[PDB]
Amino acid sequence: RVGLTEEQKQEIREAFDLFDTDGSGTIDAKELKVAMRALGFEPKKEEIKKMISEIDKDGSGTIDFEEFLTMMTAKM
Repeated sequence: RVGLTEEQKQEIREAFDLFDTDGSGTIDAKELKVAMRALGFEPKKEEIKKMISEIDKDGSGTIDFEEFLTMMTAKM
């Protein structure tokens, strides 16, 4: 079923915090690339850029918790 129960939201928050290794408050594009490598992805510049742009409503090169949460809500 599509949905984020509190437990999933907690997991997403923990993951977010971890991926924000810098502790910037936002995951930098590079940290997101590292995260995607941790997720076992194969980055491709154009796809990465476009996906990042879609998620990056406001975070301007970084991804805020809410933006990351939105991504996670969409992708699961």
